[PDB]
Amino acid sequence: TRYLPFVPTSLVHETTSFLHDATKLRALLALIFSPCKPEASVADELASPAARLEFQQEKERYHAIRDQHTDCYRRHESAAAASMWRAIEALPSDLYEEAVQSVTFAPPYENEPFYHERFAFPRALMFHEMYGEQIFQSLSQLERRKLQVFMNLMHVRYPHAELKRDKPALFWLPERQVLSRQR
Amino acid sequence: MPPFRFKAPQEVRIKVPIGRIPPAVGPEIRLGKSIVAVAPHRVTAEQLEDARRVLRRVLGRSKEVHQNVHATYAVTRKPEGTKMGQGKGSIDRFVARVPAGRILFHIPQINPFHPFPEVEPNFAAFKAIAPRLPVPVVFREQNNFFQMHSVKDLIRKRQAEERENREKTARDKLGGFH
Amino acid sequence: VSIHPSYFESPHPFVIWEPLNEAWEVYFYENLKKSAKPFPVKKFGIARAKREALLFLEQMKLEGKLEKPTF
Amino acid sequence: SYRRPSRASPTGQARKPHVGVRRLAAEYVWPGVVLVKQRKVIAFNVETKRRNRHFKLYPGENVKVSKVTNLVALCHGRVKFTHDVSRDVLVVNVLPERREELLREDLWRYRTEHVRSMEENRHICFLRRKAVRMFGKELVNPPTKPPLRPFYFTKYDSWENPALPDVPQLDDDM
Amino acid sequence: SSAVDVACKPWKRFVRKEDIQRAGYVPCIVEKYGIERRLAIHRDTLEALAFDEQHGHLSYLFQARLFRLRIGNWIEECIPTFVQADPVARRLYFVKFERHVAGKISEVDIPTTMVGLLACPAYQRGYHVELVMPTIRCQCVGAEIPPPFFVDVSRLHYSPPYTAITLQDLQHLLPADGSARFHPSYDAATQEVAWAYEVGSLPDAPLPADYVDPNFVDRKGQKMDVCFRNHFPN
Amino acid sequence: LQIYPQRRVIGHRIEIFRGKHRRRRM
Amino acid sequence: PFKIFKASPPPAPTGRKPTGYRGNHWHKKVLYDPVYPTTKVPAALVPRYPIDWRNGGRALLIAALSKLEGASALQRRIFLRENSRESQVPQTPLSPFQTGSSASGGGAYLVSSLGRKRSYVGRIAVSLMPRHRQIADYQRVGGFCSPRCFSECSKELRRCLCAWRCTGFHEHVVQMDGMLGEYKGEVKTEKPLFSVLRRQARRNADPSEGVAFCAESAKFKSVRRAQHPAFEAFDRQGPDGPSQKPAPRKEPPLPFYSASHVPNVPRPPPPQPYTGPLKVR
RNA sequence: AUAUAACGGAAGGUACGCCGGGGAAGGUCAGAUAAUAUUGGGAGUUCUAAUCCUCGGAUUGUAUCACUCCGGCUCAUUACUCCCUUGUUAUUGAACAAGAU
RNA sequence: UUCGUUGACUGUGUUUACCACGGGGAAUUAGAACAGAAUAUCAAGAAAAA
RNA sequence: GUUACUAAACAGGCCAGGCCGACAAGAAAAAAAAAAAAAAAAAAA
Ligand code: FES
Repeated sequence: TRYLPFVPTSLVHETTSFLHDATKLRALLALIFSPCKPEASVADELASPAARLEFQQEKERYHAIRDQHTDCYRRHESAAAASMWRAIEALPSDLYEEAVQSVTFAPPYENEPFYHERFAFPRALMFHEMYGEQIFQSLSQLERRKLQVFMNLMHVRYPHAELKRDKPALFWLPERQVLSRQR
Repeated sequence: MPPFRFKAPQEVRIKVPIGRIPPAVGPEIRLGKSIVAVAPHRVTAEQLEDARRVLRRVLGRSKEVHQNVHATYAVTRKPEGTKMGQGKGSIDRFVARVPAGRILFHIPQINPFHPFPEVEPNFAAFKAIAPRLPVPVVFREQNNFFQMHSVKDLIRKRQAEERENREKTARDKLGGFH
Repeated sequence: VSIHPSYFESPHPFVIWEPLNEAWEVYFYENLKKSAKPFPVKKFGIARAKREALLFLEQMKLEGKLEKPTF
Repeated sequence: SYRRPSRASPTGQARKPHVGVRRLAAEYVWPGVVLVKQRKVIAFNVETKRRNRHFKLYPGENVKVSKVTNLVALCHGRVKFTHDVSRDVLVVNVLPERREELLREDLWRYRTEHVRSMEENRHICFLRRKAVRMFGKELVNPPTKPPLRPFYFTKYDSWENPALPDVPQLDDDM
Repeated sequence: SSAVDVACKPWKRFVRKEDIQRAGYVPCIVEKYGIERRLAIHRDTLEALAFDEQHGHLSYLFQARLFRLRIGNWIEECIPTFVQADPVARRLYFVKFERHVAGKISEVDIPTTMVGLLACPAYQRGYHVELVMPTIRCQCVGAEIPPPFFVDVSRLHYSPPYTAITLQDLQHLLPADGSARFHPSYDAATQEVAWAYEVGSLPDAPLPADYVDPNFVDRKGQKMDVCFRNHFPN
Repeated sequence: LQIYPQRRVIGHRIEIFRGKHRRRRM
Repeated sequence: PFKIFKASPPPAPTGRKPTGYRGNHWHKKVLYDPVYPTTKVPAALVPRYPIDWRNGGRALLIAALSKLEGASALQRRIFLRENSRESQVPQTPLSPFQTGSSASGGGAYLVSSLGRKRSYVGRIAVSLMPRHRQIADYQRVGGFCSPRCFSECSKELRRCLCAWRCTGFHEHVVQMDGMLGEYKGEVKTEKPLFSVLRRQARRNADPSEGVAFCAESAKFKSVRRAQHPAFEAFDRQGPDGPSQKPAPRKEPPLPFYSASHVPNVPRPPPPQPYTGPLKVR
């Protein structure tokens, strides 16, 4: 037979309860639309003239300095791209096909019933893995709370990240059993 | 690429105009023996099947025969219980629209008797089926035997050389000339 | 057909070979504007199209229509 | 039991489409003249059809597209046709000119020609055009009499009646 | 090898194809690598070469020979490239030759010949031996054209499901100077020139997708409109 | 659908003249 | 498991206005054809499932994740992508003012934004992700480092650290990795596109020749055999001459007769443009 | 707003009938079909042609089926070696007799 | 952008493609003018020495 | 200069006569990405 992808409620019980709980839904919505101050009447102000003047000054300074700083990186990147394209053009026609395939290349999938190995990104090369301990030790209290909440919502979104790896067969069911289910 | 037994084209059950039979683009050439239509006509499926059965029976199980054309073109006829003018009639038979010069059947076995040019081809099955086809026919045999490989030419040259030698000896023996 | 490559060489800047239409185009100036008349091979033949283009060039030269308008 | 089609006699379609060009090359036209009649309805297996109706023409210089996709003129001029090799379609253009005698020596300007792009089509229209509006030209035997009368009065009026007086021609440059 | 010298006379300045035909000749046009030259060739002489088999129609050797036509003081070395001949009768209507020049590729379908079928073990055992490819495409650049390729079947034994003689076997027949070769598109190891198999044992295959039903072709050379219907089984 | 003009002739070249068949200017 | 006999998903039903039932609205012409205008499908008639946790709650979770990461990270990623696609050659440094003399712009994004009068509010609106495809794309490449780490971080639980503290030299690392890791070949789609197509690298003319050493002459010589010069030219440059016979049949002659001379359609379609790589000058 | 979708906008019988006007057993065609042979097949102890049945194609032909004002009696005319009668001694699966083509 | 808006306007001018006529109505022009009201979109921003 | 109109037969068949005050008119603007992977939300603006 032929199977179709599916995710049954039992294997994702956590997120369903998370989204069906009223209080958790309210908290998630407040996080999304934070702050929750009113914006309808004319008398609704969440700041003050002086406060937002100081904020504007700081923001302008930050943007000016960031643009002054990153411009050298941008120029270097432009030169590097020029060199890369020049090299690709210099390559012979035999090697052209391989030289344009991007890291994640893989031959097309066959539904049967220069590519030596699959692409795998070393997890030790991820920025947050390389510098996780230093950044964590340098975080603030609010940033730590933010990291905690980000973790918890990531887990809620993906309760089965490891389960899919372990038992991928649980997420594929036949057409004659999948198409016959109401929404 | 290997040998295969291709399935026959199917019968098209779609009403179509009587039309005309277009001419052949050119000569149709196939090695072996061929029975080739000489005038245009439409040959019925029953006629083609009868010819195939007769050819198989005559040639034997060990020999293979290829039916080159197939009856796929529908032809209609009215039932006797219908009045005139009430549309086209129901499909009645299927035909192959054979033009002149189209091969009906052929056997791809090449003649083995290259060194026996006086033994002209065996057209027994073709003769058996020809008087029953609604088309005049011609029997052909092409084996890719070219005159450059003819053995009769060598035979003739040898005979001529032998004759010349014989006359030379006779003249020398009688001794009437230097 | 078989043709020498020198056929497509033009002897004057105002005579051009246009290969999309396979025609000899002759440029000239009329009524303070630039125009081009084509001479097709499909019309005149291989050699005659070029010959007629050259004759038209000479005619325009006599008429004085090869001169650049000035404002 | 034969099902007689609805379009059998006497209830067949009275008026046929008549899809295609309605003005030939070198013909003189003015704004509003329908150069090509076309329809919006399209067949369900067009790419397999062979009749010339199904394959529409394309507007070019001084030509508009109508609601039903008719190609209509937008300026006083003479019709020209072009063949687009890239798209393999026919393109209808109008070279702007004032009314005057159509001479044998000027017929080459309205030949159907092959182009690869609409930019080249515009270039060819400029090159074959007779003159520009801002400079004009010396008209060769231009008409001098009033136009033909309205159709509802007479369908068979006479062109350039010598008995009628000369009237100024002040509409064919627009 | 198979080159033929022939004598021709002019196709004059107001005669037509039909006139030359009724005069007992065949009209021919030699072209490519020079001017287009018209001529007429005695029909008996030309049809002897075209239909050189007593019971056979147009011979594959005709479009593969090197003709050496002689007209006036000129000699045209060419090959027949277009032949209009009667479908039924052994009649030549019109011929178009293309010149052959040493140095430029000529695409010639050189025929194959099996004269030694009586020495074939498979044939003697009662199995069917077939010459699958009447001609082999070749690119010829030499001053001469290769003669027909002799396919030797004296060592062709039968083993199920079939035995085949392929192009790599014949590869040794090409000229030693490299003036001719098989078409590069040919896969010599899998292109089969001859088969030996048993009747009635072949596996079933579907009709090729490139099949065009000859019963639904109009007089213009186009498919009938019914061929595009959704219900057209072929 | 298009009617294609006949090019080769069967007999003599066609010639058109004004009026019905009669004795006329020669 | 990973290997499975996958079923081809049924096509999604594109809606239609309840009109024009007797006409073929699915011609294969390209928007916006002057003579073959395409019928629009109103967004209110496209069939869409009712909103549940599978399509709504997931969007809410991804939106909360984006809120935690900060819309500034998304804005920066979009800006970096847009500037990279347009600054692939050395530019002169650009200041945003005629007299600043000290301030630098930070990319040709400045030139593009000035030329298009792009909406400062519009960039924020885009970064706030009001659309289903935008949220779906953030769920897949939402990571700040995506140009170098692709979708590998799509499920990482410490991913927000990149958004919070990936700046300066680390941003430069991300860009330099992405430039080498990105695709540079021909894109093959039949769907409409309206933006500047991504670059496709030009291909060099000559191929590489294999050479092996020969001690008989103490020199390197080509591996391939000699062949006639005409055959070499045919193999290298192509068929030669303006006309040649078609390719010889590679299959055994069919036993049945078929009208192979007949073209596929009475009126062939127009020629297709060459979408492949161009040559190098 | 309105009915015109018959979309330039719905009772029947007459063999009691009447008036005006106009007329379908042929002539023609040849699908089945008839005659003659012929091809393939099946019968005939054995045997394709003593003889019988059937199929396809061919030529010829119109018994049956698909342009007027039934049957019998009386009188008939013409074609077909045709139902009996002829070819001693065609062929025969012809002893003879009675028969068959 | 998650962007406006209601020209899906009020009138003067008998000229125009098609053509039995009618329904300029398989669905033609800026009749390029004129008298009102409305909606959207401006342009410019040049010059960085030794 | 210039080749285009054109479905007659109780011929071989088609018909749903309808939608929209606007993500359906619509200024400006924007708009659909090879292979593979992740996700199993029918998703370009
Ligand atoms: S988001 Fe992947 S390493 Fe930073």
